[PDB]
Amino acid sequence: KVFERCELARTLKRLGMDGYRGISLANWMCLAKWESGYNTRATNYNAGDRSTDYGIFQINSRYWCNDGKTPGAVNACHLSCSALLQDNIADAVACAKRVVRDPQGIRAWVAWRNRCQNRDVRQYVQGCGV
Amino acid sequence: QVQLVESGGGSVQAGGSLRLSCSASGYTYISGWFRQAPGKGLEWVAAIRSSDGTTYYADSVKGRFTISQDNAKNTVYLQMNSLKPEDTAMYYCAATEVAGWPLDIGIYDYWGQGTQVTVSS
Repeated sequence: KVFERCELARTLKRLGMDGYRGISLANWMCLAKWESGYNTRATNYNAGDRSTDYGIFQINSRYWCNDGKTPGAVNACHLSCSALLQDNIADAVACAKRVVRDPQGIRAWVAWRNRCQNRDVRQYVQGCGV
Repeated sequence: QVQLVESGGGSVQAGGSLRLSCSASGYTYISGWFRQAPGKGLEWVAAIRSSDGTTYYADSVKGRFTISQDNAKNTVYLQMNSLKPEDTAMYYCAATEVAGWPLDIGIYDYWGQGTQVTVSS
């Protein structure tokens, strides 16, 4: 489904995203905002390495989830890419946490550097009371 | 972060039963139970994915122990039925935040204090 700004903020906080590995809820919101406009069904193909980004955090099926047709698939989240397109974002969140587990952090998503880094991300959570 | 508090350990006769509890102070994604004999290593026993309720068991305990979760109490349990002397060990519950293979100890970042389970012949 398509979350409302503050609704997602409350949900992410509920799922332990606030401060996870130093990443503030504000930063996670800004990420979801530009990656999928808060849409759990958002999917994007990559006519390069032939992979696909799934869910609110646009997690790629090449190294994180298994869609069943991507070269060099590792599926570190040990999840089916379809599980990252449900109204309940528990699985997508856990796989997102897996992604930032690595040294690159949230900078793994180029959109963060371009749309969130050194920006007033507080606004994404402002007025939500989180 | 997240604290895990265990309880329910005990000393029983062979064939006995116990119910271990692992209460969390915050959100947990995957929860699991591990056992350890004195001076030996940690061994995976069981796990459950809180999102879909999928459970996983070690061959040695399948059919005898049941892992469950009461979301309203944010607590995970290990119901140990038909205990055997070989089950004697200190049991630890653990939780993960990241997604991964429930059988991989590497993804568990939070651990309970442990509780002793002793089964006599």
